[PDB]
Amino acid sequence: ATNHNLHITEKLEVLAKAYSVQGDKWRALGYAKAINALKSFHKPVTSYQEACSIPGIGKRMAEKIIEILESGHLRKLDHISESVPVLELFSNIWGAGTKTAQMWYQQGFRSLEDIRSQASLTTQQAIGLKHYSDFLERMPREEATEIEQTVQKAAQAFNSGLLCVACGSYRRGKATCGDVDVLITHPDGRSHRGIFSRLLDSLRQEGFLTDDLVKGETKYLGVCRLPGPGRRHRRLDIIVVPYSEFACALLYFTGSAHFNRSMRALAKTKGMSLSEHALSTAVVRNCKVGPGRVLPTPTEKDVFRLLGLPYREPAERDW
DNA sequence: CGGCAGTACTG
DNA sequence: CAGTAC
DNA sequence: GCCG
Ligand code: NA
Repeated sequence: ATNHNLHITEKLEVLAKAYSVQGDKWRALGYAKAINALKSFHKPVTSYQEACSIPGIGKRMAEKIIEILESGHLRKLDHISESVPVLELFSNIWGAGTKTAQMWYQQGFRSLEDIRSQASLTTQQAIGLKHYSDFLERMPREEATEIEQTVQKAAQAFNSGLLCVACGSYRRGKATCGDVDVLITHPDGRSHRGIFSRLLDSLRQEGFLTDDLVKGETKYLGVCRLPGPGRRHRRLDIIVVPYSEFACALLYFTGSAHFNRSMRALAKTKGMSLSEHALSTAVVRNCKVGPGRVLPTPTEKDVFRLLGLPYREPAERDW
C-alpha cells in the first residue's frame, strides 16, 4: 500500500505538471497514468523491461524512469520554460485555465497582484482570485463534516426525507479535503425536484454561501464559509439527482477523477458507457443517433458487477 | 493513426 | 462557438 | 504521454 518509487514519481510529477499548465492536456494525462501505475507497483522498478511490462508505461516513459533510477535526475526537467511557474500560478485561479494563464503571461503579467489590478477577469475568475489562498489549502476532514451537515440540515428542513452525502475525497476517507461535494436525492419517486432553488437561497441568506460560481439546473458550484472567527472560504458543490441515478452519481462524484476515467474506459471495452447518470448499453450510430438502454443500478456494487469487476470501496478508489 | 467522456454553464 | 470544470 |  506504499509507493516504492517515490524519488521517481516526484520527478515525473514535475514534468507532468509542466505539460499540464502549458495546455498539453493529453501528454499530461499519459504522464498521470504512468505515475499512478508507479505508485501502486509492488516494488521499486529495477529495469527498463520491468517498466515496459507495466500498463500505462511505454518505451518513452520507461526511458525516463530508468534515467531517474540510475541518475537520480531527469535531464528534461532542466529544460522547462521559465514560464511554467507563472502559468501554474495563474491557472490555480478557479475559472482560469491554460488559455487564460497563457494570455495573461503574453500580456506581461507575472503575479497575482498584477492580475488583481491590471488584468481582465470573468466574474468566476474574480471570485477565484480573491479566495486564491483559501482554495489552495486542503481543509480538515472535520470541517468537511460541518459543511456537509450545514447543507443537510438546511435541506431536510424542506423535506426531511432528503438524503445528503458528502462525496469526493471525503467519502474516500481522506484526512483532508480540497473541496466538498454534497450529493442530494430522495428515496421516494422524486421529491428532489423543486427544492434546489429554495435550499440555495436559504443557505445564502443564512450567511453560509458567500459567492456563486455556477448555477445549474441540478448542479451548483459555489463558495461557502462556516460561521465564526478565522474561518476560511471553502469550495462547495451541491448536486441534486433523481433516486434512479443515485448509484452512478455517488460513484462519479466520489471519484477520484482518475478512477472515473479508468471506469469509463473499462465500460467501453464491454460495449458500455458510464456517466454520472447511468451505466448504459452502447449508443445508436451511423455518427450518433440515439441513447443506449439504461441498466438499472440501485447501488455502486451493481455498477461494478455489470462491468464484471469486484467491488472497490471508496477508500480504494484513488485511481 | 485516433481516442483518451459527455456534458453544462458562462460569455 | 471557446474555455473551463465537473 | 499510452494503447489498440
Ligand atoms: Na484553475
